[PDB]
Amino acid sequence: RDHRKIGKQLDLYHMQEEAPGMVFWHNDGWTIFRELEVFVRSKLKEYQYQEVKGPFMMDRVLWEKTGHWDNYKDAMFTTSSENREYCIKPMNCPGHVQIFNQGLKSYRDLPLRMAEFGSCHRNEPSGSLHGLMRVRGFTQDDAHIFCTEEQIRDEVNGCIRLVYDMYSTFGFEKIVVKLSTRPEKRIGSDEMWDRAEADLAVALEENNIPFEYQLGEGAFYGPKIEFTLYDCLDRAWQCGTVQLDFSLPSRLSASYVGEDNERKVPVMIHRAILGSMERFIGILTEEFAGFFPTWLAPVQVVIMNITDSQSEYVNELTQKLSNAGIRVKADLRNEKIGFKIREHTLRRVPYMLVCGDKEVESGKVAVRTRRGKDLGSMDVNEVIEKLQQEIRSRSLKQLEE
Amino acid sequence: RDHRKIGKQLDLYHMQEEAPGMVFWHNDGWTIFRELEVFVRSKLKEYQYQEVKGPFMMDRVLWEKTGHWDNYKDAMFTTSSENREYCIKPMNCPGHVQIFNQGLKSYRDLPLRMAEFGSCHRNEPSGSLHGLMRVRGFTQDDAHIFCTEEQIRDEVNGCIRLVYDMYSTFGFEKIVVKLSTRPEKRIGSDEMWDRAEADLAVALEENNIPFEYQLGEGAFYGPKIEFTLYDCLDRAWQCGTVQLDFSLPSRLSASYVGEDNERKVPVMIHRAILGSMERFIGILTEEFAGFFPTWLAPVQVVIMNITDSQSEYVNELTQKLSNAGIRVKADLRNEKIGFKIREHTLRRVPYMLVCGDKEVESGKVAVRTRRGKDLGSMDVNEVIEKLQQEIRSRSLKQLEE
Ligand SMILES: C[C@@H](O)[C@H](N)C(=O)NS(=O)(=O)OC[C@H]1O[C@@H](n2cnc3c(N)ncnc32)[C@H](O)[C@@H]1O
Ligand SMILES: C[C@@H](O)[C@H](N)C(=O)NS(=O)(=O)OC[C@H]1O[C@@H](n2cnc3c(N)ncnc32)[C@H](O)[C@@H]1O
Ligand SMILES: [Zn+2]
Ligand SMILES: [Zn+2]
Repeated sequence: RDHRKIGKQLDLYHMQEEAPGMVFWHNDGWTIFRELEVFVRSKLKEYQYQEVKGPFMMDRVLWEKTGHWDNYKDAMFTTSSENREYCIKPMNCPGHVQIFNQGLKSYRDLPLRMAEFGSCHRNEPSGSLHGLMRVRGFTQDDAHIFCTEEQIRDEVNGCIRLVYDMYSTFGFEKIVVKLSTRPEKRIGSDEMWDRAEADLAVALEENNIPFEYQLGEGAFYGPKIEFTLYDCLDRAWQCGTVQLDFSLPSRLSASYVGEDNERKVPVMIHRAILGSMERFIGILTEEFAGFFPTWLAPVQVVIMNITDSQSEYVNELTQKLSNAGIRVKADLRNEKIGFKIREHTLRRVPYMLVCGDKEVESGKVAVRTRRGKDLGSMDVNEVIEKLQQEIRSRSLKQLEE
Repeated sequence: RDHRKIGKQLDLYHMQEEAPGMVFWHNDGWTIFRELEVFVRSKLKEYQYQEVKGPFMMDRVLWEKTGHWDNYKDAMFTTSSENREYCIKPMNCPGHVQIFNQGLKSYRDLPLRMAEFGSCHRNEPSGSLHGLMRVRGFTQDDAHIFCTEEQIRDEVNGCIRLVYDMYSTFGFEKIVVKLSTRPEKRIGSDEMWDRAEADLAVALEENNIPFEYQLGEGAFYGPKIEFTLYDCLDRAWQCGTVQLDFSLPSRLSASYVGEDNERKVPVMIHRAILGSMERFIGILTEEFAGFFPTWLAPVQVVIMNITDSQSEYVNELTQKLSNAGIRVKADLRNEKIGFKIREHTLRRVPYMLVCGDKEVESGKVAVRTRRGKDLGSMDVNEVIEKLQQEIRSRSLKQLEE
């Protein structure tokens, strides 16, 4: 169930030697990506996350202040303009702090949850690249929560709930979790690390989450919980993650007015639920073997004619399903119906509607599924409602299965 | 009237020295950006376009092949990795051709309209930067149409119609059209330029569009129709653009199987309707002086109490409007109602619902607008239906105005 082969077969994306680890999302792959963004946005609205967009690059001075220049230099791409040096962002956190720093903040504004579908670039060693799982340019479903020390428990709990809730939609209910502790190269005192590692360990146990400690694998700025999903070859991939940061806000001069009217430095929780769109889509492609649930399917329905005689009927139904919000395409090619059906079956199109003369003068449609099931003759409005229901509920199963 | 001042007043975005010409989109500005994307996508669907996403950078060798290295060198940011040089993309076209090049193409696949909200970076001289109008990082509502020479007329006409179609939503009264011809530094033969310039002029005449020439300002790869919009100081800004390219496809080895079964090179039409999201938002901000039509307004409705006595009611109404899909916020502060109305008017919030004891008992709301108008008491569901209609129709006007 190699996602790279499936990606080619379903025309989802491609990569080239001229852009190692740089993904070209084709129309169908991009549709999946966009549906995942819609899903993430829907889930975050529930938590009142703001959504922002930060700059693609920032001055070297900024990255020196955060600690990235000294602890993350090899992974960063650099460029220049007018003798000024810039780093293309490998993370979205610094930009989020810059936004937080605009306008006086008070304890009343916390917790402040700031999300971004942030494009990150990291100069990963070429030999470590692997399909969509490890690339050089990727988009994270990122967010940073600015809060008080007393709010850490609840905010970390909120991130954890988000992970399990969102993962359950895809059928993932068996997650291997790691707590990666202080790395050799790091910022912050040992006292700070003791406190942060403890906070995360307690959060995991309070949630009855079995986890394994992982020596020296934390971020340079804080310990991290890793939510692990496996690929077809049983290789572990870090997808969701939660990190506790007591260093970056101070380094970037972030503060707020406490209730005691004194200036305080907020705590920052970093988290990505899916991880990156690229990696998560890679995992989903292998998990479903290309049979994406209807809500995620690039093309949900294909309508085919037998001969040019049903073309008009097919075009009418196509526009009708399209107006109903279904991703539909008409296949009016001069090919045998069995040839068309095989093609769309291989493309994993959830539903196929066949229209012969009988369907045209009946006003109905013959329905088939990509699993080869013959659903017989159905009413057009009936198929539309059933599809809309399957889509709205983001169901893992198709009609009658 | 200046978008930079209005942007600050509405907390839409900010810029700073560590990222010259790079926008930090705050929640409210990003909301506008996202609504424009939804709008464009609605039109892309209607006009039959695929939507893709290309990589942020590619090998400098590819940019040499396209002619960008010799004709667009100063504008490109460069970076490197493992002994190889890369250019951060200043345009989305080469990436689209790489996608087109994947999989054998037939004349039956044309015209192939490929759109992308493409993030471009150009090393614009710092002295030339201006708010959101001229930045170094921006997102184009770009697309490239691959077609046959016989399809040029219909495809260019389609782009022109799309421009006026989309622009009518905003009610622009001043749109100056320019036909920018062959520049000093260019690729392609003089005969090719003669044909391309003539094709664009004929398209403009066929659509009854008066225009003026702009000698020597075409792209290095082809002539351009420019749809010019103006800011509050009546300064001209190129927004929409349609360009005809007979050079890039060949340079990047693009081809398709013709009807005669012979290999043919497709013509490529480049076009952006809004231009860049950044520049377009700058223009809209000045055009409306911050009074964004309700569908674009960051916050569409603010519900306010008088005393904490109506807080529960206000919270219930805010949840109800939120569930109805309206961008609503509650203002429960212990501030004079006159001050609250003043503040949200400064923020250009379309509608303000005032809730005193009478409203709580009646189950209604007192409606006011940012234009200072009193719409009186209204039923909550009535307000919801009217706002949803104003939003769905992307109407330029508010209730009773
Ligand atoms: C969570 C963020 O706020 C934090 N700054 C951060 O970047 N954490 S991270 O470095 O662990 O990255 C977050 C997620 O991005 C994904 N990711 C990281 N590197 C890559 C890569 N090279 N290719 C694909 N996905 C990646 C992983 O799923 C990872 O869990
Ligand atoms: C239309 C594209 O396919 C074509 N390759 C292209 O890039 N044309 S362009 O160079 O004229 O740019 C398209 C639009 O982007 C916008 N744009 C260009 N440069 C900037 C900039 N520095 N800041 C903001 N918007 C810009 C303008 O509205 C312009 O009309
Ligand atoms: Zn982070
Ligand atoms: Zn182009």
